[PDB]
Amino acid sequence: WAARTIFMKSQIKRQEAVAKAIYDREVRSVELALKIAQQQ
Amino acid sequence: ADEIPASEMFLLGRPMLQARLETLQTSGPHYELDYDQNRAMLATLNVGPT
Amino acid sequence: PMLQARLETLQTSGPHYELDYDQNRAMLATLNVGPT
Repeated sequence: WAARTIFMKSQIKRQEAVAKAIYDREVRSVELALKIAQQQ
Repeated sequence: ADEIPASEMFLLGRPMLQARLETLQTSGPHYELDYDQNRAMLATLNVGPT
Repeated sequence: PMLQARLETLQTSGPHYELDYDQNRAMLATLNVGPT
């Protein structure tokens, strides 16, 4: 049980890291597209 | 409506394709879910084994 | 005009390749780098 809960904690941390990376990339692209669209 | 192959891509319009060019230029290469999973796996491998 | 721009874009764009071609090209590159 202890090994299992450690494993799920690691998996959850990994999923949060992946989601944070995707969100950061998307928000950066969105802001930069905002600046570009404002230019035109 | 969605995509007619590279044989026809002028059909959409000039502002259309111009904003297309600028969004491709300003957005990085498109990655899939496997890339992000592999990046997380590399991160947890680089943290080291306790 | 439709088919004329079609002809010019086919003429000016190379043959359409799939993902397997690019993966094989990368594989050939890393094989050509040599084994350490």
